Amino acid sequence: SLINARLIAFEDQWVPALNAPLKQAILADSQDAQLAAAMTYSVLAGGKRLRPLLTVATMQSLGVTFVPERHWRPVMALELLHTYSLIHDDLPAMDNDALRRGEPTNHVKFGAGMATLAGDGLLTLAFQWLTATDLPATMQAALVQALATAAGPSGMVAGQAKDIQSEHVNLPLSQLRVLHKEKTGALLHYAVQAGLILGQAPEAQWPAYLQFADAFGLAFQIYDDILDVVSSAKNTYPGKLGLIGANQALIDTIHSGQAALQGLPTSTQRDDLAAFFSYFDTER
Amino acid sequence: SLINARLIAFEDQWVPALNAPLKQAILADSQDAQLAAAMTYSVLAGGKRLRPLLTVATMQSLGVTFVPERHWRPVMALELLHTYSLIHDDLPAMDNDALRRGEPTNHVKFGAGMATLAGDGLLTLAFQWLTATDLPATMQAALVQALATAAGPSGMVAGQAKDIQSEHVNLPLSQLRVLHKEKTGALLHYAVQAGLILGQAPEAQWPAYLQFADAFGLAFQIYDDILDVVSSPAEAKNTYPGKLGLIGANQALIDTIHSGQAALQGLPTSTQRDDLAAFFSYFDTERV
Amino acid sequence: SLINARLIAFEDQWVPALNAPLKQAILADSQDAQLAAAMTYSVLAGGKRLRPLLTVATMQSLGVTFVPERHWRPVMALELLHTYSLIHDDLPAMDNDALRRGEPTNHVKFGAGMATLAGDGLLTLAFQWLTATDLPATMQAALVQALATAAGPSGMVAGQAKDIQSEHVNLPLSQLRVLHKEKTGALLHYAVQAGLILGQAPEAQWPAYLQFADAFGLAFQIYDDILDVVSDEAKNTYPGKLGLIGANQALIDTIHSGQAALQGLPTSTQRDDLAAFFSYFDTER
Amino acid sequence: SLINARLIAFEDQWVPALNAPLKQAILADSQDAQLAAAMTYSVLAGGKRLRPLLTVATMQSLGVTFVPERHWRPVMALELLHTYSLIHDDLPAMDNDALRRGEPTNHVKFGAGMATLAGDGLLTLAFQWLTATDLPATMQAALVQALATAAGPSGMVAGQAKDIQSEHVNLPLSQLRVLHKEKTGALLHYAVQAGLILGQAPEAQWPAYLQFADAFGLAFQIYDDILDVVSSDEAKNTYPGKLGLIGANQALIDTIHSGQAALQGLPTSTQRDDLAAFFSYFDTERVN
Repeated sequence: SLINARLIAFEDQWVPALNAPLKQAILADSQDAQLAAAMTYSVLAGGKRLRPLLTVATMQSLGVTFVPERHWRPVMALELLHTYSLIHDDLPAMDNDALRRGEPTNHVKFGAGMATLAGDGLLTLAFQWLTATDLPATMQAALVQALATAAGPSGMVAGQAKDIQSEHVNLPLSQLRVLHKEKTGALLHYAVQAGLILGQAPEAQWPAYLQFADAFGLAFQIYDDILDVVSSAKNTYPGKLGLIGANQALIDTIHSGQAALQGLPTSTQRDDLAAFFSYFDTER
Repeated sequence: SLINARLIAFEDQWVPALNAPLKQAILADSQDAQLAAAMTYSVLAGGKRLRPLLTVATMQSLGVTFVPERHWRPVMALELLHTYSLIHDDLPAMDNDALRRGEPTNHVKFGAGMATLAGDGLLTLAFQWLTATDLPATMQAALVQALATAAGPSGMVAGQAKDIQSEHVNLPLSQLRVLHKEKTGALLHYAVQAGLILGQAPEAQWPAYLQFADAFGLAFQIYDDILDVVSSPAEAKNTYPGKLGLIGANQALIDTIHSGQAALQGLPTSTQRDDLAAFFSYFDTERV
Repeated sequence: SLINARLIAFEDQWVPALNAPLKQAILADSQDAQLAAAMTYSVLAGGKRLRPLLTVATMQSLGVTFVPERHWRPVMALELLHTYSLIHDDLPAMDNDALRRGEPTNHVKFGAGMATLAGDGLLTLAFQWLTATDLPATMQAALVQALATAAGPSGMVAGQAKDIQSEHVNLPLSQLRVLHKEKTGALLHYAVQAGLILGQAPEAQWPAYLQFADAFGLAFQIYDDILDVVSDEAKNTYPGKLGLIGANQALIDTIHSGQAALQGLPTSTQRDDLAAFFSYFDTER
Repeated sequence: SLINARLIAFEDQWVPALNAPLKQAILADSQDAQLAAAMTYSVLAGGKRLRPLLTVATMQSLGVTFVPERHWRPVMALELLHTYSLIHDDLPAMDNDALRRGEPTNHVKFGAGMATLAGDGLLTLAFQWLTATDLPATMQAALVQALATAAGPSGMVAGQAKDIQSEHVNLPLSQLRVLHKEKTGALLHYAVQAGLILGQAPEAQWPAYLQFADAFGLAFQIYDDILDVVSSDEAKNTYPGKLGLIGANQALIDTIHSGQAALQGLPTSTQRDDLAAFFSYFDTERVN
């Protein structure tokens, strides 16, 4: 309740702040009207911004103030890349979804060709945004290297590739873990890592922050699997463990993430990031 | 063919050297066998490597030696990205091509889903490669900013978007110029720009090199347009011959080549700059 | 999972056999055609028969085989009563639902007047069915007393009354627990108790079976709450009071208490028979 | 006709004795305060208690003494059930009556939701009360079977269903008889039958007592119809609506005599004279 209140208050302040410059920035950085419209359509489709929120919360836990002119573009680059991944997932060549959050998918509204390009434009634009501001070049290059590693053919795209190939194969849990670590864990790992980079986290604290990020990313996926199964499915936690076992796995993972945060030296740090586990106390 | 002795020697030295590490590098940087197979299929499909060759020629022309462990990944990032653009161009959602250079396109071999992912993987890996070696961080960030600007929604992707929207439209030449400058011009501009970054070109030399690069990118497209009309494989309304006629298209090519050579003549003469100038000999102005 | 397969097999064998005589029996016991049609419509509306299945499982775990001529009407009396509750719940005067199971509710098809009467008819018929066969009268009277107590103004109806009174109120969890024990717990407690009566359970074993029944009924409600929330109303639910994580922790803890209760039974066959019912929560629905 | 002094004496003894424990018993057996308030309001609305009076009169006519701790709950279960039927009858879904005895109905007072539940509560509680005391289980089971058969979808509920179905239909008398026998006849039959069960009446006496019970149930309905017409659409579906007031009164007179004749099959006693006197509730000069 009180830890829940803290997260909801953080989202209430930051989500509108993060969203506000989006339409203007995407348009500024585009030279085709329709492409800008397609990219903006999907970015502004009411996402919770969990990933850049984790980055901001990490920065704040380290005592580093968010300066909009320096940090907004690099922090939101992650959200552009996350959006591109949804646009491509929905494509006729991929999941072939007509709706998402009860609203037409990008290719329904713009055609599959323009949708593919809108995803390509956002992926590319993410890297321009990482390197667009007055940040030390060391920080800029570290963010680029971390994001590309998370998002690329050893991370997110590898996860998506494994998902396509596993559509008709019941995977064992061990392989499903690797798939999830790539497909969804990597960007959540990066979201916290991006805060460590921008906030210049003391080296000794990196493992605790990243253990937390890994547990949170795992929890996120178990939770997503449970919601998907309950709302309506074999390559899912409930598919492998049953619904009770999947909830136990979610609870255990939450606890392991909370234990990781005890490794941090101050209670204010511990409390700052611990509030994110209350994300799983509500629904979507 | 007008390809001269300098260009062929440069190509003979560089193409095998640029190609040799590719398969192993893509495999090392991948965590899925099929994805890695799909990316590698399209990367190793006999591309002439024009863009990274230009970056190397630019570097040499600045007196800076190519060091594989420092420069190979960053120089070849551009080739990964160029490859992704061909993969996505060929998709059923885009140009729907079954063949490229008489061999099956990526989606034909791997399916449209895997092809889409292969392109996404290559585009992302290009940014990993730019930042993968022990170059100064200022230089790494400059490359990333330049490549993202050249390839994204103000550059290559904007060009492709305009291309989709122009399928059944007869564009005025003024508008075709903007489409070309985005679609093919931007990456060829970047190719030389990356050489200026890696070679730490003095600021006073940037205008001549980039005027050269812009003329080169334009000549590339006009020559491609001419080839589209004068040659048969192993509608054309939005091409230079479509707008100007074949003779007019060839005159535009010849003028553009000369403009590029004149730009380079603004820099001191050297054998390395002669090598860079010899890139114009790719364009046979006697086919028309 | 073998435990999951064991429950599914039980359901696959027993649900069609329990369902088969319903249409004819209700018609035989009615003297109005439209009433008979309204009552049968709701009873035949695809329920999983959880409550009579628990009665059958309980009685047979005690060594008493289900005999259709003796046991079918008294066992299915619980289902008629469960159906009445759904019908009245759906009424315009109550929740006002146009749909259930992706199908029109009784009042949409028959009108709110006939739907109210169909509920009244099913509640009354349940008591006729308890006493309609040749079971020993001691058993008949015990079933009646247990069912009336479970369903009445200290049981299910009291739970429904609390539910109406709590529409726009944030109940403390302690009051929600009472509401649940009444509205859904009591009939699930009865489902097992009816099995004890029909199965002539030794007195020493009543506490373990009824502790199981109480745990199962509580788990059932927490699970139903989770499903509802995941698929102002939401505040008076376990996820509303504890968060979704706390509600799932409570479901797991309650399952474990229920399994622990069963460990007090003297044979593995009894233990295993009833433990399979916790597999109900391992799947979605 | 005059009320018999026997009946006055009987009602004066028994009505307050039957009423006295009601409020405390309903409260004891409930676990929600408003529900308990809703049920008790309707039960204590001043009813004549005709049905449980008949049960007690039947019991005394068999030489069996009413003991409150053994008989009160089972006898009054019938009154609970009768009350539920009035509550549900007055509902918006049903007759939509806002008044009964010139004062608030349950739904007007508590809301249609809580009124519906108070009816459900009283119906269920009736079965708890039949089985709540130290009577032989054979006797308890027989009462439950008889009550549920009288009250359910072949009895009272079937009659209520036919009634709401007959709202704007001019029924023939032959069909009106069926509706009556279900809607009001069945509980009045059961009222005497419960006395036969509780009093362990020998089997040879059942026909005379149940013929009396059926005539009594019929006379009750004819008289209620007469009362409806003689003081202040639906008045169409009444005895005087079908037969006129004289014809209805002839039906009443003949039915009273039929019931008295039925009892005359049994040995004469003061207690049977008390039971027979129940017909003097019906004033055969009310039409005049």
